[PDB]
Amino acid sequence: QDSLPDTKASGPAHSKEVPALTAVETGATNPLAPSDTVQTRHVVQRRSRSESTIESFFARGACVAIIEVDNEQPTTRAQKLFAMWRITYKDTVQLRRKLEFFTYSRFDMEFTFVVTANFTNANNGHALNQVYQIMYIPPGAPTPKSWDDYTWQTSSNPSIFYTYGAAPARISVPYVGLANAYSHFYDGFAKVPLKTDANDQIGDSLYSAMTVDDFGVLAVRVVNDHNPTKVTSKVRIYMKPKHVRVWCPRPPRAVPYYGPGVDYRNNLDPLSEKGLTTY
Amino acid sequence: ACGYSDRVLQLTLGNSTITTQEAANSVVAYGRWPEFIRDDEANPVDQPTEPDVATCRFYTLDTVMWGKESKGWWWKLPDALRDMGLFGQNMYYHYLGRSGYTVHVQCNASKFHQGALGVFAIPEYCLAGDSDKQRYTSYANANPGERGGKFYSQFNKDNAVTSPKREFCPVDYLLGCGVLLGNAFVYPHQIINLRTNNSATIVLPYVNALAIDSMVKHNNWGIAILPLSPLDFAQDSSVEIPITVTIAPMCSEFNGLRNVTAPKFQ
Amino acid sequence: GAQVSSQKVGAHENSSTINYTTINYYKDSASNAASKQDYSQDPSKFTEPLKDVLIKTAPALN
Amino acid sequence: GLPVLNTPGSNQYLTSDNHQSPCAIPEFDVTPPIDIPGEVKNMMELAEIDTMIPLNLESTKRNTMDMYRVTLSDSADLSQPILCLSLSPAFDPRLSHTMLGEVLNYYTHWAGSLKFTFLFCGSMMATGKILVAYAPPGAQPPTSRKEAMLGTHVIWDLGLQSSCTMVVPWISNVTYRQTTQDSFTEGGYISMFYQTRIVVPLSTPKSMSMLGFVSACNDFSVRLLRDTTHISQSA
Amino acid sequence: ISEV
Amino acid sequence: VVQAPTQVPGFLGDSVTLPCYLQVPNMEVTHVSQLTWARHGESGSMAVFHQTQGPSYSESKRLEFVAARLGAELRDASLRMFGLRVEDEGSYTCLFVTFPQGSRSVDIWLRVLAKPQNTAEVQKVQLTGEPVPMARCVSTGGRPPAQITWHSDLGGMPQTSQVPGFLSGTVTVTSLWILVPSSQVDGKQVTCKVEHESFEKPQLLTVSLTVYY
Ligand SMILES: CCCCCCCCCCCCC/C=C/[C@@H](O)[C@H](N)CO
Ligand SMILES: *C(=O)CCCCCCCCCCCCC
Repeated sequence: QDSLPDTKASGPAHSKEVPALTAVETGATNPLAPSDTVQTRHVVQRRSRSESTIESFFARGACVAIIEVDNEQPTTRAQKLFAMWRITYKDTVQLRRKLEFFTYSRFDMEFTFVVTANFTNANNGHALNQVYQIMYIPPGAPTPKSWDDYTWQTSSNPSIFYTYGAAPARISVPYVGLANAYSHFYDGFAKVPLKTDANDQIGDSLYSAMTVDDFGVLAVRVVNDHNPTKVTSKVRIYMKPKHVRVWCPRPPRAVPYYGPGVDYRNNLDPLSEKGLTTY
Repeated sequence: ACGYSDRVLQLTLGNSTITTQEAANSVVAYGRWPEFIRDDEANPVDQPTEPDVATCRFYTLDTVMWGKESKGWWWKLPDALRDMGLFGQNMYYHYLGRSGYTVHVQCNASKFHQGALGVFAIPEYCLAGDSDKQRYTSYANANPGERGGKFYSQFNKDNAVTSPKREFCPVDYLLGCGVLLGNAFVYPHQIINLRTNNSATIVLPYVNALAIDSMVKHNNWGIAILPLSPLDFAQDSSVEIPITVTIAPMCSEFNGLRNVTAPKFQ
Repeated sequence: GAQVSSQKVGAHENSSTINYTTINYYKDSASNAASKQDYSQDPSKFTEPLKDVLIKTAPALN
Repeated sequence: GLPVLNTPGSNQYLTSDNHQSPCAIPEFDVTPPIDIPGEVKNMMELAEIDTMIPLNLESTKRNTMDMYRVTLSDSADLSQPILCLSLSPAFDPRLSHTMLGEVLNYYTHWAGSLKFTFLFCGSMMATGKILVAYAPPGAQPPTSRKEAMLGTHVIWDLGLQSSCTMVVPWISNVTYRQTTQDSFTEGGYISMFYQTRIVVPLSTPKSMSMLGFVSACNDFSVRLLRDTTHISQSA
Repeated sequence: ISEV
Repeated sequence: VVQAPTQVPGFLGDSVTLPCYLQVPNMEVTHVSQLTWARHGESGSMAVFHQTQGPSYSESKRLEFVAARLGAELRDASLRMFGLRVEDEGSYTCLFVTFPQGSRSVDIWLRVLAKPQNTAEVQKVQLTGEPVPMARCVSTGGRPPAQITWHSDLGGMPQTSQVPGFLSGTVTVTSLWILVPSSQVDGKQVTCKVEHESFEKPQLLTVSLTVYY
């Protein structure tokens, strides 16, 4: 049973009960129903709010990153034989804005990985099917300096080895926060400048940032040695919050995002023009 | 019959009492009255200090003046009380501190004045900066103490890329943080509409993602007061009336005692 | 360990409570799917967070 | 032919998965166990054993037996700290290679109380009182006894019980701290000062070593397994 | 099994 | 991409800087851009320059960090180690973190020690035959011993004996002297060439002679 309340039949009124008048100064919304101000008939209501529960509002994989990684001969220049992405939902805007209807959240996270590849050169032979390693490096673990150094041994970090052409890879992660809920907004600093500090750099930190490394990084590489032709791949990462609880609602973002904080810069004019008396 | 009204209230905490004869009831944010950390939600293991009446009492901040061109004022908590009697001392002597608050905003005028102030209490009130650099407002500028800050009507970007001011630039219709001011009503709030009331009272529980945190590093609540309808009187063009903010800590407990923190503000 | 629940049926075939079955295969609850059998609550903490909540037929300011 | 539908994740290899697989040597006659002394059930059991702290990592002392010895003497400047150390048990160079620091470096987060035990290795004729302190973070790191004594502290009287334990209580904002250094999850400061001074009679050494030990209390845990930076391999 |  | 030039001597005394330049290409610019330094080094697992927002000193008290931090740049950061003892090598590393691929960098290290000082003294009176007049090339203070070389003007050079190293505070000292025999003139630009391969061109000290009666 999840339907919304029925409309009650109500008739005329001539009385001292005045539900239509109120005082919004108190901070409260007037809980009127149509039968408080008009004559209504009885309606057996069958609509429900099944699709706007917190779980159903977030129950979608949303793209949060596109990581590019190449497989080609290791030259001496800067290449993309492995790539690292600092885990975040703030590199894209659509899931960021839905989470930021709330100040705090607690959820498990499902990651699904879609991998696509293409040739870049008209032809230097071909390539055999590629296997990708996606290694999670938590804050503090050694990060790779080359695509096949010892960190890729992954004895303790979790890795996914994905085979090209297989169904998108997928894993779940528990609520891994250091606090009892994730903070979508943190009004504070990680350091405080003290009067006895030797210089001003010592106590300086970014406004509203918490830890430095946050959740760590995903390091991606193609495990295969290079073919004669170069192959470029992109890994697209989709995040879906599941088993979701959220606290303290907020106005949604109304002007374009400008970085990982709440800063704004342009297009500060979200509303269009409309005459006061134009329908 | 004997005469109790939701317009007339007395608040007593410690050695301080407030009366108002023109209230509009009072808000208890999110329906939660403040409380101490329960054993099953506790995290630091040392015995807390609970100064009780020495810190949980009403402190009145410096009055600000509302004139026809005022755009608004904001304060952060616990920052606005950092120098208030023994609340400030306990805050700086302890690594961790937790507190709820009663906020009472006072503004009387007359039956011939008009105007409406929106008083909003916002958990984690992150404000936007003044420049191209992101998240760059400095600690001393983000924390004005009892002086609070102000809102502006437009984004004035700091351009002295040499000696950047590192200040917030809160634009009023964007609530200082990129959202529309009209939706700020989802936050606990009251309106002081001068024809109706002369005060707003809001009780704030401690809200955070942790049971206790550093009060020096982190502000839990922001208080934003904006003229929803500007001040006006008779036909005079320069009416001004005071706005006074009185706030009392509630259920204060502190953990992690050591030598005192002395922040560098200047 | 099979959980059997009722489906809320939308369109009906010209053929009653139709059920579906779920078994969790992993030890960690983060691996579980969402059950989407979610309860709701009262908006009052946001719509009426007043110390004295008054009835809508009475005056808001007495 | 049971009808099946393959979901995302099919055919991947997650190195932390937990599945069954065919046994390559079936029906093997396994050698049964015997009761060997010394069985371990949890890695936190190893972090609870006191191991000696390399407290002295000065230039000429680090990586020698002298990194474990702190010199106390009857002519020390009584106003100066004997030692100063940050509470970053997996990161501070004095703590990161103790058995406690080596186990925490395979985990990302840590939480709990810690205890520092100091051993006096002077002669029986030497006496002294020492203040060892812990300052929860957020204020100026103690430079004098006067500041150190305002935080958690133990005043040690040297005598027949040779050693003294100071417990650093878990006092934290977050429920778990990071094992790397981060100011958001910083742990505070340990300092030690003379409370009176080392006093010896004639014909007695005027200098002597103090050794220090660290271990976890019974409320300590770690989480999120990760690789350590303490071992590597070159190509 | 457990019907709900 | 990583382009660190730091292979630095490195001068002792001290003090000098330990730089780290990571020039950034160029249309796929890098964040988050925290910078880590790991020593090499009994690393279990810290003597670290880490910089999240505010620069954090992982405890090696003798450090100076100079980067336009708390905001961003990004990182062509310079470090400095004073001081002032030979807390040497070993080696040092410089690793960055990145939103794109770059939670990675390169290990890069070098030298430290120690330049010497020189002066010339010439005596005494010539009663021959047939040794010293006498020019001495003193070389004070250099642990890796400075290769003192006495030469002059003629074939009256093959005669060059050395005071070996009776080392001062951590640092080795020597004295080459000549001898050069007998007889008269002042008068020649007899040049002692003390090297060590630091500074500019090797310490060339030219002198005279004590002629008596
Ligand atoms: C083999 C792949 C493993 C992938 C492991 C990923 C672990 C990290 C999951 C993080 C989910 C992040 C959600 C966001 C939280 C933030 O809002 C707040 N900053 C936390 O206070
Ligand atoms: C409750 O679970 C009662 C038994 C259900 C029997 C059907 C089980 C189908 C296989 C589950 C395997 C899980 C992974 C080994």
